[PDB]
Amino acid sequence: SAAQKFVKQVIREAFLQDASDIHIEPRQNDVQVRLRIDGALRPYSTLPKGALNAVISVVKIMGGLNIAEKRLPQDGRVRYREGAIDVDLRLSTLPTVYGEKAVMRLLKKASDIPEIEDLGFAPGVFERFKEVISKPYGIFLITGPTGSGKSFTTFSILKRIATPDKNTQTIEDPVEYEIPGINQTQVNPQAGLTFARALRAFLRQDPDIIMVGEIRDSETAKIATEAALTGHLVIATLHTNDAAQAITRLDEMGVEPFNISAALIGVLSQRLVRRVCEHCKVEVKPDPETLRRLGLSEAEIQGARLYKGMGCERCGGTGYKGRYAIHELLVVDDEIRHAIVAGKSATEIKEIARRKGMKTLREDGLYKALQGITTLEEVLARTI
Amino acid sequence: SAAQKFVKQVIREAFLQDASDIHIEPRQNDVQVRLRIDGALRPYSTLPKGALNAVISVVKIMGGLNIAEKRLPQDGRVRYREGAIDVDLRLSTLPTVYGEKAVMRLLKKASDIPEIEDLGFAPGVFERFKEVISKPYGIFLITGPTGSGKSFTTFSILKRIATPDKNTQTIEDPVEYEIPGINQTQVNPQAGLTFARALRAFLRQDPDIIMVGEIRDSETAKIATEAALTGHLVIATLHTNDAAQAITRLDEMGVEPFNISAALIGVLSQRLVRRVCEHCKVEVKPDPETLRRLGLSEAEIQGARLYKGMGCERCGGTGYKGRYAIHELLVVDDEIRHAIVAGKSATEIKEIARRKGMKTLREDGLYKALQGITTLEEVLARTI
Amino acid sequence: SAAQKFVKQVIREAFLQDASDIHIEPRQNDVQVRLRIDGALRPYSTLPKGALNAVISVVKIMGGLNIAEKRLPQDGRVRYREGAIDVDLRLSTLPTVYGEKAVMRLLKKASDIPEIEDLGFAPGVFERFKEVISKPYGIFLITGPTGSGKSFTTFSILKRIATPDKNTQTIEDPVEYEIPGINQTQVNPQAGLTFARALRAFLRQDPDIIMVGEIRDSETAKIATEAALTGHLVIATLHTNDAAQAITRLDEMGVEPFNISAALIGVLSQRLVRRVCEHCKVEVKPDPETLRRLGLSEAEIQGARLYKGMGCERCGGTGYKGRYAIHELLVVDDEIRHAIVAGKSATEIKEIARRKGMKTLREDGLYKALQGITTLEEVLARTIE
Amino acid sequence: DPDIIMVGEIRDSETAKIATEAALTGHLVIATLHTNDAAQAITRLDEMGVEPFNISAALIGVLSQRLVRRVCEHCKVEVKPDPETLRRLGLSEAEIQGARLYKGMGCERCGGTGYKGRYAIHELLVVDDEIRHAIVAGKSATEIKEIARRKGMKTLREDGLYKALQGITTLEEVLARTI
Repeated sequence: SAAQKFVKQVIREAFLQDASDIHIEPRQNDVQVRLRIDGALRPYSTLPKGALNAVISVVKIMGGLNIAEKRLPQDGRVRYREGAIDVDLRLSTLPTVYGEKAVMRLLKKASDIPEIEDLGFAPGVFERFKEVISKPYGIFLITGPTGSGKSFTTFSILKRIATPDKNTQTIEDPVEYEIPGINQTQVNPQAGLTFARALRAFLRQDPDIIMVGEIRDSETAKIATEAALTGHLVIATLHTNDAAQAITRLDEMGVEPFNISAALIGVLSQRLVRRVCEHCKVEVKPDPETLRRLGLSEAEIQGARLYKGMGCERCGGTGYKGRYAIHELLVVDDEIRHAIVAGKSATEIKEIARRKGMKTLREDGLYKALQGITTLEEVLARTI
Repeated sequence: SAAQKFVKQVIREAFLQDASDIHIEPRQNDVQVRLRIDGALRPYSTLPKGALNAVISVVKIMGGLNIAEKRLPQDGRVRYREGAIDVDLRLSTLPTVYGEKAVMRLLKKASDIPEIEDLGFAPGVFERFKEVISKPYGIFLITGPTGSGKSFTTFSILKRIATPDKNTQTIEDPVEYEIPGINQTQVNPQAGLTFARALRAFLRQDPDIIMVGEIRDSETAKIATEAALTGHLVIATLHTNDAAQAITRLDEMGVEPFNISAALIGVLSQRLVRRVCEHCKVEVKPDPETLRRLGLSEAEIQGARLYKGMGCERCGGTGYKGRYAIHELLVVDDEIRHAIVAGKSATEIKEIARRKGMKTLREDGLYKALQGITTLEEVLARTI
Repeated sequence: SAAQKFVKQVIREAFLQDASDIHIEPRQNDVQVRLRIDGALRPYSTLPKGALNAVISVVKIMGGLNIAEKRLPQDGRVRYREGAIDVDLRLSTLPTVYGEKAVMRLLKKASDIPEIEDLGFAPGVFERFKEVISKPYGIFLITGPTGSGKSFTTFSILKRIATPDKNTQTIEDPVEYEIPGINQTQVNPQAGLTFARALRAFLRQDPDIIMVGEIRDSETAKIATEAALTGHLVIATLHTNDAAQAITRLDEMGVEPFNISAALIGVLSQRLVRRVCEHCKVEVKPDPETLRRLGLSEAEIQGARLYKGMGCERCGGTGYKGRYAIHELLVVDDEIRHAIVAGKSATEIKEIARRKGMKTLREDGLYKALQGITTLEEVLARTIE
Repeated sequence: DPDIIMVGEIRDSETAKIATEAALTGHLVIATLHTNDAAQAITRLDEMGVEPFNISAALIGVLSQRLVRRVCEHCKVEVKPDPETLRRLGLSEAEIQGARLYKGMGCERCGGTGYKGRYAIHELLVVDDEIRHAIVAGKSATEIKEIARRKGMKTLREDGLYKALQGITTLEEVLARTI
């Protein structure tokens, strides 16, 4: 039963190695253990096959799960105590043929969230970001997958808006960060505690500020928007292919455009692209046609270079140390506010914003590759 | 558990400041106790995080909830009418990164009862209000905020029809919205006297007029409606914010649609949207697609301009000049009674009245926005 | 021993003949013994009811089932080895008037899983296929009728990404495709662990890759793809007679159409037609009744050729041997994603998809039959007509 | 691991529910359905309380041969079918209008019944995607049968009535078979 302690080491190290998640998972003889370093699970160690049930006992005990329910999966709130952690970690266990799988999404701290600028918001792009989060109320749409960086933006906004004078309350599946000035709540749509339910719970906590981990049901958008419309500042996320689509998407989702318009101040498209570690960065030259389409033109193409995440100790072995986000910012002026209610397509909205000086995910991903931040490997893999 | 010391310094100040809520915040080392006042927080007292947990149990105690269960969210409400303390507390807890937030929402002092014309309903609504009360039987259902809408306005209906010569009674817990000429009941769910039980007497006593302060039981919803079936004037408060919603909800309560449909004669709503300066107004597009999606009369879809303040020494500071009363009257005819059974949507059931000139919150609101008094955004903020 | 020889040798042959499952099907003297060859049971042997008791008991003894109870249903799991075989088995029984029935499922190991390059794509579409499944997140939807070979395709991609280094996680019933080091969840619906409960846990179990070996539970489809909708890499097994239809099927399974337009990277509708056994692959046909029903291209009619499963023993007496998957690949580009975000039907998606290169399921089969793998007759059976 | 699944008698809700689950994973659930009409057999799972997700994934088609008293062909009495009877039934036009009933008057080939023993009325319902929607929606036996029936497809009602309308059976009997 060695993992009664080993797991705690996994959990501890997941924080120390800058992982977002803790995983202890079995093999035929031993158990594969990984930390989600810079967004990807890495081979931390292994532990004895039988020890996997000890692992389970650790993760179940710390979060109050029925220690005996190794027959079906359960989840909870880990009052986790080891090293750097004094965190309600986001616990789950699941029975597997070689012993039950043990997981804790890390409940990271405010210090683990890159700023609303740091993520890579180009001057004009950032100005628009600020226009939105500086309002006393309204909605900010952010969009992409887990690993889109939307979490970083969303909770970096909290770092920039969740103050002592604002009742910040978040809605997250599960809570990813531990931030001051805020009451950050754990959400589970599979249990019926969807973001729509959590949004009602949120409003009953009488907030000034809201963060929403995912807009999925029409209601998650609509009630996050209601919060804005009850005088709150609302920051919320979707999974679309652009900023423009976040508006189009809320219309596609049946989120009444008049509520989108009532609150919407602006929209951020977002994607993480892995960031090349300076201890492994390798210069390579990109293709002119790809580059034309990505927004370079001839002179930049002649001098264009990409930087590859070749691999080093300082990148967790991923080739990249951390990730940066690709950013596209739309401000809802009246041409756009019209576009919201008119049900305009993502192309229509994006092109208006580009006319106004907005850079797209495609142009930004590229620029970051050219800059020495990433490569048109990761960019392309993680962009539109 | 004191804990309560900090909370109590706050129930003192929060009630004294006419706060919207008392916030026991599950923070990193501590617990903030904050005051949401005039729409936003200011901090007042601080507990240790150990005391957070103590308070989570305290508010669960006040509602008779499972106080031992410090990890899972629960709710209810309590009659906090102890002199200086004269606001009900909405009980809610919600689990975060450091334990549940403990909430004592201030269920704002009744602010008693308006004489319904006082609402400032557009003429096509008010005169029809008068028309609805000219047929004093069945259900006259009203929505809106505690202290500025719920029983505030359903009792306004009573004030206009429930004369001393009518057997009129209400159900409240505690009684706050008071009308001379009328009986007002305190519900004692603790005794087993839930609002359903209170209603069982209202039905059994054969009144001319029945009032439900909060339709808060399957049996409450059912009984109020059963009484209405026979023609009792069952005026009732439905703790939601829109007449259109109120028209179909009792079916969700398990109430037979026979009695619901047979019962209704009209449903009202009211809102506080924020006004603008007018003098220092900012032209904002009354976008017709917004307005069309809303289902507004063309008089408002096309016949319009919105105005926003600049935030603005004549507003403020959100760009709006204080609270603006917006109203609705969904007059119920035979076709509406068919719609109740059908379960027509809030937009549709609302749209029907709007197209008759009966300005709904959505029209009376948006109308007022479209007239340049407020913005469609603030009205949509509330006419969601 | 007589009991060991039947079980060990039928199992050894079950795998050699490409069965998916071994069946001992009770009869009043004699029990039909069949192998689920190419997706359907075939005459391996027969067995006496005396052997139902001895052999069904062996299945039960192996499985961990109750060897006496002719009045209750059963299920379990073992590891099996003899001759050329070292592959796990799923064991189950059900009381029968003839003596209790038994099945031993061939729980193919990871070493039995094909590559992404074995999915039959022509150069253009293959390069795109590769580009699609090589992505770090999103769903690659693998679809088709029961008897489609979906677990190979499903696991060929899992395998691509199934390194113990990464948190690869898949739901099995019971576990078969090991590679240890990747999570191999074993459902237990009696406890509450259905495939949906399992995936519910997969989301809560935050692996890098979410896989469903068999979506028997429609909620499993919802959740597996939900994992993609949320940003995980997803590979999963779902019914479809048209890849465009598969996209619509995701919408029908509760997978949000809106997030699908971002999360779906590719769709593949498959089906098995029986391979003409390589040991008796006689050049015959294409047949005019078959051609008429199918709509075969002249390129395929007058150049490409069919074969007849004349008879080769390891075919179970039919002449057909080996599952032949057909691969209708739909690359999910902007037209498809728009059709998806718009919530479009199989027809609407298919038509834009067709214009964008979606050779259909029926057509891919026609081509492949004539490439000398199967018979168009089999192509008829699994599609039209 | 069925290719083909059978129920000797689907006698209850757990059985209907599970039989339908049994079909869901792609197996041919052939079954004794406690019914007298093929289209009725299709709708029935909803009626049984079968969880509808199983119903949607399960149904492919229905077989009938329900017997009618066979008209005594050799003393068959001309009876006009009512073409409205036939239309209302939903038959394929020719089998409405050119159609003619008979009834036996009693005979050396039927005795005091008017019918020459019995006739098995034919039917094949086929559940395509539109029928799938109809089943889940709770559509009637007449509607499901009427649809499958087109293109001259025989049903307990169309074949039945069709043969009734030749003088093999009486529309009456057929209608009793397909009410």
